[PDB]
Amino acid sequence: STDTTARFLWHAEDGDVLVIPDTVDPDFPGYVADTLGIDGTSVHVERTQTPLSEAVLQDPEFIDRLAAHTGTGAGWSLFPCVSTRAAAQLTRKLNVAALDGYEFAMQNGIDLLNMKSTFRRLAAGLGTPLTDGVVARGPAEVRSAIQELIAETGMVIAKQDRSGGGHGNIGISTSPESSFPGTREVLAYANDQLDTLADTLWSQLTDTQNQFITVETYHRADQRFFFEYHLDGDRARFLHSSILKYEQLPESAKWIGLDSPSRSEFEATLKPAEEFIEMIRTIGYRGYVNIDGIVLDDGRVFFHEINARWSGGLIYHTVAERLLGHDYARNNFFSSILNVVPAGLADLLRSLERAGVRYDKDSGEGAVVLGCNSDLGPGAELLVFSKDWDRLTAMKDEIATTAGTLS
Amino acid sequence: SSTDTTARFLWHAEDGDVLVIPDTVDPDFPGYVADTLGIDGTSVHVERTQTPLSEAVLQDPEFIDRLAAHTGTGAGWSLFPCVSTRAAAQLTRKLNVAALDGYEFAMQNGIDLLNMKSTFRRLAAGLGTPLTDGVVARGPAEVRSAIQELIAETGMVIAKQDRSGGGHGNIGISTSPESSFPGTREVLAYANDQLDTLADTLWSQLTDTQNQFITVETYHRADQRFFFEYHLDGDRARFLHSSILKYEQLPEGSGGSAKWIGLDSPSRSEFEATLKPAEEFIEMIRTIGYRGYVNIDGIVLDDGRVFFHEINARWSGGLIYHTVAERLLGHDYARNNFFSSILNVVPAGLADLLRSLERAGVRYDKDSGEGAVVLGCNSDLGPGAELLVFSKDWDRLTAMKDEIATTAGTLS
Ligand SMILES: Nc1ncnc2c1ncn2[C@@H]1O[C@H](COP(=O)(O)OP(=O)(O)NP(=O)(O)O)[C@@H](O)[C@H]1O
Ligand SMILES: Nc1ncnc2c1ncn2[C@@H]1O[C@H](COP(=O)(O)OP(=O)(O)NP(=O)(O)O)[C@@H](O)[C@H]1O
Ligand SMILES: Nc1ncnc2c1ncn2[C@@H]1O[C@H](COP(=O)(O)O)[C@@H](O)[C@H]1O
Repeated sequence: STDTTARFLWHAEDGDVLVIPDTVDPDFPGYVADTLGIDGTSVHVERTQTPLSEAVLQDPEFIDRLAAHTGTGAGWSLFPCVSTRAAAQLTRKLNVAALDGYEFAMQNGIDLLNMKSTFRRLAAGLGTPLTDGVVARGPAEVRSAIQELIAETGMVIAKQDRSGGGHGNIGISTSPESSFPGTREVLAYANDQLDTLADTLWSQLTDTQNQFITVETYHRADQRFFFEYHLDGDRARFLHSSILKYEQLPESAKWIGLDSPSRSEFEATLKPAEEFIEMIRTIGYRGYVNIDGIVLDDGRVFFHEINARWSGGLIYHTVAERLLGHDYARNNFFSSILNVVPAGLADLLRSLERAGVRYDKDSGEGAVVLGCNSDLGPGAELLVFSKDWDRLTAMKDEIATTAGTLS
Repeated sequence: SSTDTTARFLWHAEDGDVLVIPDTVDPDFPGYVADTLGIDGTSVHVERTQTPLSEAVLQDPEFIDRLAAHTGTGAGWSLFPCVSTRAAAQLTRKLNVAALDGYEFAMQNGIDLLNMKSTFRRLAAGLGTPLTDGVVARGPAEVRSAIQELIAETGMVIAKQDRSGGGHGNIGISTSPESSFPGTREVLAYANDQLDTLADTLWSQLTDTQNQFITVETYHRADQRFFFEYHLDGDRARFLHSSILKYEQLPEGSGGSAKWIGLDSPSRSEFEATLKPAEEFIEMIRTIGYRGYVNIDGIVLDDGRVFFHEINARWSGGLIYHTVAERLLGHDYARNNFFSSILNVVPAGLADLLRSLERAGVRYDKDSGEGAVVLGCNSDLGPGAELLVFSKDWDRLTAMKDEIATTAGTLS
């Protein structure tokens, strides 16, 4: 059915392999490879019918599947989303390019990072800015932390320690007309019931491996942004910045898309995030990492986490650079729609044509398909380009009109 | 009415200080220390708590008030905590005492993220710090394949609790009895046909709710078992001392574990391959932001290889040794001096213990800066009473030691 993984096909060059647990719209590779201007027939897709997990990566059936392509391993490398211990061993076993930071990974190092607990710890000691927070160690400590952090704003967040996308986050409100981007539920504050309120907070966001909870002052932000980086033994190249776009608030806020150069890239954001990033470079992580953060109306800057993995808009950025150019951000803007009424790639391309906004190499304007049927923003996932923000906004509203969204 | 293991830290005391102990001090022991030290004894007080120094007590309103009574308005005062927990940092605030350096780091129990064995394997492996082959084991099957792969090189694997200390969480695995395992509690023979339950025996006993990691490593025989202690501030990571870790000598018996019995300081393990890597590792943890005392353990191989085992963001053991050394012989004491502790003297009343040294001819002579001093009269630090011996000469100091063992007996 779904093709939420097909999107990573845009990372592809001649000779490459993609691995998906999903399906591909039969047309989606040729289309992607025609757009990317590469030899479709020189590009492979190896499907599993079960999720892409550690067990798979260790599984030699799985392993020899890849060894068919890599054969000797010479001139082959692995391009993992999460530089896991199995992923390193997979480079070991295939005789493939050694993973960078191999040893950090072999000690499951990339899993200390990708904890919200580790983040605050690291950012307190370093001085990187943080909302007032507590790394909760149990329901008792969860109860106190809300009794204090509720007061500045009337708003508080509770994050499961290992999690992504805003999925392990519950908010705490003193006002039903407060909206919480990056939460799942939102529960109302209640002085007379907080022992019970931290209970439901404990049981829902802790398990056997995760016994730390974070609880922060939630702040209403004027800019919800993040920065994605690439790391090696020499440097951390700043890759890009984007905007976490939310909605579901009419008078809780679900994620809906990403937007191109963030309107948030000054020193007070770049410099503290860059310093933190390098310290992580120092402790060993080799690869892509991104740092979430906000900017407030008054001006205070805050950071939430690093995820040592593909930001999830890395694909957006790759696409832009492969279509528009290394420096694309200077004169271009991209933006992403989800919940587009899904359909065949053919039926998708026609509405984009019927709307007048299909990607068009001449202008550098228009939209491309990253999935006809995905779960991430359940719908078809599009990416749209424009030298002009206002044009981009019209083009999207057309794709609404012509192709159809779901509410 | 029991152990005085806490009483050793009276030797940090200066004028007007307060030491907090859950313990029992020989009622003569304070005055002996201040005396030997030269402090105004009636200035230093000792506040006995009837419970361990738990986070709840640091937060106990009566405990803090009883601390306020001495701290006054905080002005002049600082906290001198072994472990900069969160409750520690919060104490300095409600007593108006000077802020704990690294406050925010502490406020996030950073200290606790450090101090995990798994953490150390991770950071060092990322940094480059020499490690022994090993694995952060997420479960018992992992433990199985680790013991299976890691047993060969030396025939000895070690297995440790993620958050523990004093060699209490380390379980040895041996393919031969006649294995000496410094830094472990028990040693188990590795059979092939019982590597199954081996692995789940270790898993079940070295984990709990809050710990789902077990460290598994190649255990090496070693020319020297050392560590280096540092002090940390915003400006500099500060080298304090190096020290030799002394473990029990087993009569080549089918027992494996060698208990820890003492500490020799001006160590013979300070060169390029131990210092500089350790240096690099310690600076980064200053980058991440720990503030205070920390130490890094390590071994040097018969063939000259080096490996580091862990850091502890807290007082090492030998910090009181080093301290007292500084206070009695001076800052740059390691140039011309040596010291060595003892853990297993027959415990005794202070007067008697002081008789023995005199009888042995080695009670610390202020005039010559030579001889021994009591650190506790009945401590459970390993064995029993703890003493610390000084000399400008290595052989003389040893000769003083067995004099003491002859004179005051030992619990071996
Ligand atoms: N776990 C511990 N065991 C024993 N003593 C401890 C422990 N943790 C802290 N202490 C003692 O607690 C005291 C902390 O010092 P504190 O109570 O703040 O006043 P002070 O520093 O001694 N006096 P001053 O700094 O000169 O004004 C020191 O005596 C430490 O030795
Ligand atoms: N893999 C190993 N190979 C060889 N010797 C080891 C190994 N691991 C530990 N040791 C030795 O055993 C001791 C055990 O201490 P360690 O492994 O650092 O944990 P620990 O008990 O927490 N140390 P500490 O808290 O300072 O008492 C070390 O000081 C070394 O002497
Ligand atoms: N833990 C994971 N989370 C998300 N995607 C994953 C994960 N593991 C594997 N994948 C998929 O497998 C590829 C990268 O593998 P990995 O490095 O294990 O994330 C991408 O196609 C991902 O969609």
